[PDB]
Amino acid sequence: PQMNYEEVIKKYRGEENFDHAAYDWRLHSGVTPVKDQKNCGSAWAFSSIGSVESQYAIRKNKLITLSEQELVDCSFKNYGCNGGLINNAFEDMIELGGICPDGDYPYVSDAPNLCNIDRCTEKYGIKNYLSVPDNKLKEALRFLGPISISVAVSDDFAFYKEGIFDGECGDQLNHAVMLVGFGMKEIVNPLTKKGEKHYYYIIKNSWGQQWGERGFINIETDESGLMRKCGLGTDAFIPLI
Ligand SMILES: O=C(/C=C/c1ccc2c(c1)OCO2)c1cccc([N+](=O)[O-])c1
Repeated sequence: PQMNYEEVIKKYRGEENFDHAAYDWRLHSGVTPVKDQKNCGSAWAFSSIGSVESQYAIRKNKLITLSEQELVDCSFKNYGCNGGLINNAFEDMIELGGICPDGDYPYVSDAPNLCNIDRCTEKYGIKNYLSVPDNKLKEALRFLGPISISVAVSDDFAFYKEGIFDGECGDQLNHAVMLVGFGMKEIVNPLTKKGEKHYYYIIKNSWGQQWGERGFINIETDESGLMRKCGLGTDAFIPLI
């Protein structure tokens, strides 16, 4: 079973209020390096692993890079390079008794590979995972950390280079990414000649560092963070170590 969000957020937030404007885990030792999935539909493994890596960095100040390949090979609830679910991934991490660091189990993508849970002496596990309600993404980011989220990607998304992306959404939820924070940029309109506050979510994508902004993409949101473009965060899970 998963955990109750309201019971967990009471524990990590308390009564403490926060700034809805800008916050980014990359600046507070909460975001591990950007990785790549070449010719493989294993985003589900990159998105969930990365969230675990983040929790070790946040809760234990332990930078550990874990094996997506072990998840691709050994996650039996999911279909490696054919697609999977973030929650099933977390269920299988618990069942497997954790994952080997990617130093002991490297990523070989679509290349055929067999599952071997004994590639290392010490595995890195999780206690459980939590489902984040679509209206509490900004609060969950701020007090719990980076979230494994689903998103609907369009071909325009693959052509993203910099700034904030909007209005080019996929037909269905096809990709798994990590929500690493939120921000705001005040921009004076060239027409009205008046200043406007432009809020955005900061997302970590597993398409290498050559993609977008150092492997990251900023997506338009509002001050509240209720605005979820391309169904971002429809599926929102955060592991707890
Ligand atoms: O795994 C993918 C490829 C992503 C990708 C990699 C490099 C790129 C790119 C997209 O655009 C430019 O360079 C990918 C993602 C979503 C859907 C499908 N699919 O055809 O079923 C493949």
